Amino acid sequence: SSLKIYFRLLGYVKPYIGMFLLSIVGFLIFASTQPMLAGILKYFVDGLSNPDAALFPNLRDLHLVYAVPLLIILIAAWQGLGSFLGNFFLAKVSLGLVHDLRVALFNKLLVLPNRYFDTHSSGHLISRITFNVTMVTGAATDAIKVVIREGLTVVFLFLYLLWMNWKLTLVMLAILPVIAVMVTTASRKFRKQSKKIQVAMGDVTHVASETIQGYRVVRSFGGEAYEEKRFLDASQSNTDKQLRMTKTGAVYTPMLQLVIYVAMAILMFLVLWLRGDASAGDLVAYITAAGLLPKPIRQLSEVSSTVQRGVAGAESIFEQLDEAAEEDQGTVEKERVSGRLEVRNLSFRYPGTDKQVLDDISFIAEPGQMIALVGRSGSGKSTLANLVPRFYQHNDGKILLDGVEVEDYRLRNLRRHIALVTQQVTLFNDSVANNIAYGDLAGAPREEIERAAKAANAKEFIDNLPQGFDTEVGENGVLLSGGQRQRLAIARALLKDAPLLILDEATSALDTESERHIQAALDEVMKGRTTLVIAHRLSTIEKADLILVMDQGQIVERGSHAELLAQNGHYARLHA
Amino acid sequence: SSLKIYFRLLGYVKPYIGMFLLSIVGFLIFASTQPMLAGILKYFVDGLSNPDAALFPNLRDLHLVYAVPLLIILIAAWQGLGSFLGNFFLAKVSLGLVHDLRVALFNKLLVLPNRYFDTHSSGHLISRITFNVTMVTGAATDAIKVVIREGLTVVFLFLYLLWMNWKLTLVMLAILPVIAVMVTTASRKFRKQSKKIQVAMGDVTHVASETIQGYRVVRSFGGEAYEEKRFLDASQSNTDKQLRMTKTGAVYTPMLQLVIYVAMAILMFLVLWLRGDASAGDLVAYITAAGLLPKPIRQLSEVSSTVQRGVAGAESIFEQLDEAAEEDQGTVEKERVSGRLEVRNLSFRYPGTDKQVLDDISFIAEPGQMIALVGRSGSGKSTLANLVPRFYQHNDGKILLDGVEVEDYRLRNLRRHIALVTQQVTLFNDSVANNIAYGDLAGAPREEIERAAKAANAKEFIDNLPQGFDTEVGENGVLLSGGQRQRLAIARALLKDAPLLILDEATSALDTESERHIQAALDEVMKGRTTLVIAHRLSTIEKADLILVMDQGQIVERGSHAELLAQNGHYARLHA
Ligand SMILES: [Zn+2]
Ligand SMILES: [Zn+2]
Ligand SMILES: [Zn+2]
Ligand SMILES: [Zn+2]
Ligand SMILES: [Zn+2]
Ligand SMILES: [Zn+2]
Repeated sequence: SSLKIYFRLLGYVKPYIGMFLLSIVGFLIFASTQPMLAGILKYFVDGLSNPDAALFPNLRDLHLVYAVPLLIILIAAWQGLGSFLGNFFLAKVSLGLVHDLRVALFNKLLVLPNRYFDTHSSGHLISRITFNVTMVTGAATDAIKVVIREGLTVVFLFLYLLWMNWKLTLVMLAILPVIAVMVTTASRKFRKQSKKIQVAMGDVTHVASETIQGYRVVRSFGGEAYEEKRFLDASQSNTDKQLRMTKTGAVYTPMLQLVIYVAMAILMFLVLWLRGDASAGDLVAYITAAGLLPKPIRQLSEVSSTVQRGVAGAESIFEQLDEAAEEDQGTVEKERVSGRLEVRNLSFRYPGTDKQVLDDISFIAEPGQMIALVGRSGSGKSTLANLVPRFYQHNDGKILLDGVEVEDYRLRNLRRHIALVTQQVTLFNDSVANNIAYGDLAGAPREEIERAAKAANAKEFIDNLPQGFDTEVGENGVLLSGGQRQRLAIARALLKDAPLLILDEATSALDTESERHIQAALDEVMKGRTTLVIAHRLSTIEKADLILVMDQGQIVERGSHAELLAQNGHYARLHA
Repeated sequence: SSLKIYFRLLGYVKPYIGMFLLSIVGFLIFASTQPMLAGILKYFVDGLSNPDAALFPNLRDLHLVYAVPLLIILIAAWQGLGSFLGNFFLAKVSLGLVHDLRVALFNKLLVLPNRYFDTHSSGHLISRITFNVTMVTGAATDAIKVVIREGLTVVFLFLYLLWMNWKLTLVMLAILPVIAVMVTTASRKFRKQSKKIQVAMGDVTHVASETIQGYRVVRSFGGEAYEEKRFLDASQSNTDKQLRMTKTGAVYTPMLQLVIYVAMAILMFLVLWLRGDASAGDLVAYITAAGLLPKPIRQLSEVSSTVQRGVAGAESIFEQLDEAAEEDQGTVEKERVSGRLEVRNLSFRYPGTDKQVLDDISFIAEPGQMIALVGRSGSGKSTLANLVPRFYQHNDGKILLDGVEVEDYRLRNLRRHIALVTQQVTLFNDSVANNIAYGDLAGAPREEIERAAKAANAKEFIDNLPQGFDTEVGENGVLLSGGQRQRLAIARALLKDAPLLILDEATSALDTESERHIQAALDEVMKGRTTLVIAHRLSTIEKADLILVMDQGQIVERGSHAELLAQNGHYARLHA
């Protein structure tokens, strides 16, 4: 939980270096006014005795009665300029870093591997690009402003005190070592407590996420009591840990102030006891300047905890940015491909496991040919179909599309040549038309969109919708039925005319007649495409050119409907 | 965007009223020290002339040389006590309100209607109970601390100035009207800009949510460019709007400080010009106290924007808490029910629509009877089955369970008597056993859990898992296959032995043989339960006692397999 993680933020402050320099200049101006405001008291005291005296004798008329009031205004304006220049330009830099960090994180998500999204929950990932960035940057920005403003102020004040009387200033200098030791001890405590508070807050988020995501299960199978108890315990821990940090700071700041004022007391005793020929105004200015030291130290003490509290978020932000991305070392970029797909001795095991999902799988697909896949509820049908789009990296075997290994193709170009209907249908919260035409096919004419819907036997329900093809499907298509959502997904794939079309159980939520209207229209456009089908209903794959039956990651049988039935094996048992 | 929303927070500060009073007492102590620190300068100046003078003549020996230094220490300790009492106890109250608000929001989610979760996205809801609460409460807490501390400090200082010389203090009093006008104008700007920044931030979250949730669609159908462009535009708007608010504050604070110092300049001119018989120390103390006014006003000016920035979140937090909950005015709470379910002239239309999903539906179910439902990809099969658990409220018709309308049953008791397998399988990120036994059936012996798994034809794959029944399924069961996940859900329902069992397409992701092993075990425990089945495979419902075919929300045919086939209607066409 070191604060060194903040050093990484500097890489994003390079383009804003010039603006940051201006902020320092403004803070310098503001800091310089603080000693000036103390010095004017010297002349004011002298003026009280003799207001007719002239402030400058070598102007050369302006008496203290008018000069001292005038200087007050000028110093105030000078301080105001520094305040605006420092606060405005520093915020420019801060907001720029927020924008850069957010954009970088979002782009990283678009390139991270599927496993990352698989392991982490959506609530985890969204919090990083909406709240963590703001909190981390805000804490750092406040710290920078205080350290620059209060550090300069202290430096200027000490320099002024040293100029007036270096001997007495030594007393104030001796407190600096004491303050440093106290700051060190407090920081050690803050970091430890910050670790604890961090883990507790994460548990709170986890209980909430598990509930806002599986509300239906909680309602139906009970568990409101179980879930409420978990959240209560989690929240209690976070509050207790957070209070523990407050108590430490509530004693930390007062102690340091006491040290300063104890030292100030000593200094005043010396001035009152061992008084020289110094004028009363000289002494008043010195004491006044010393009294302007406690304020900056208090502000620094307060930020000492804020920095230690934002480190946790920075660690997570700078972890996703360092996460490894999908391997895309290929260069080949063909405009179009014939559609021939060949797999040769392909064996895969999910990363972080020891089970061989698939082993020694070989099959050749040619344009205009239909390939069907059947299995036993987990034979690896969905795993093999997710290796062609290179969603998961394969190490053994060779997957070749149009004669070139899928690895040699640039990820974007390869995925452009393949259209896939995943088993889990997912629909954005937008119009039916916008969902049917997303990304590459975006902007397609309405006529083409409607044509694809007709093929998916979707136009009928889409037309009866309240606003036609412009109706909003709702969040994840909740406003639509399960089979209706599946048909919309089929339409999206049909619109993206690609040489290879993969469909993984695209008729699971459709009846026997609606599924027929889809297979009766897919066979008329199968001549210019290579079709891969993974289905459990042994009725839409009878006309497939080649049918592959898998059993525990191995292809046990090959052939067609007639040959497979004649063999009287796994296919014969499954068909019955 | 009024700040009046914060007034609602007061309802949660009632239990912490006592601690809040102590915080005020501490802040009073701290504020009282500020004028004291200025007054000591009067005696210090007098001491410079005559340190042998006694501070108290009526003690009665302690000279200024020792008394003045001693008082400095005592004031510092007094200030320290007030600081701890104010800062610690105020934080106690603040953290308590955070805990209360979070707990209330979580419990509200457990009672909100399904439509709410349906419309709002998970990212929206999770942000309210993790970040918005912290931000809103933190902003209010900082504001309260500053207004209490700086308001008191200003009051004490003005009282001291009035005591020393009321006539001159009038000059400082005249600036108060000017400051008030400036604060009013600035707040009007802040609120308007805060509205704009709020909407922009929401758009940023929305683009992120649509991406962290549909990453697979973005990868497969392109759209990385489309999505990145959207996020960039959204982030640009937020940054620009946020900067607009910074510039206003960067001019707001310096102007107010200039007003104060201009007034201070006038006061000093008067003292220097029209000097009476007042001692130099008296005048020095007065000027010193006046110079302690600019600091508090600056801090108040800074918080003037922070409050206006947290209002947006408070509006959302206090909106969910006001959202209407599910109607649960029933009182009946039976321990067990026979399982007879009767629907009489039930007609439903989803709230906010004009389409009649279902109309004039009547059917009677008895214990030990099997009821099957068939339809045409959206006839309303899933809508009718979600009215028995009272997920959606019905207005026309009567749904009676065991002779009592489902409305008269307490929601918890009614849902305890019904076991449902939804079409969308959802699994928590925990062990297989913990998912199979969740909520009411939690703590069941391992033997019972395994028995249920055997019935769902799940033990076979569960045993072959790395850690057996203790393996973690992963987030939403990603580590498990689709059919495997469905079988786990079936097991959960089987464990929760209930009089009524509803299954909506529980074999969509299963093959013809695995589905047979489930129907061969479900028929042996169907005598003591009432089963409702909504399936598209016309092979597991042939043995159903009554089969109901729906067509656009109306039951068109009734009977059994033989009678329905003889009729040669919708069932005959669908079966083929
Ligand atoms: Zn995560
Ligand atoms: Zn989690
Ligand atoms: Zn699958
Ligand atoms: Zn929402
Ligand atoms: Zn949204
Ligand atoms: Zn349905």
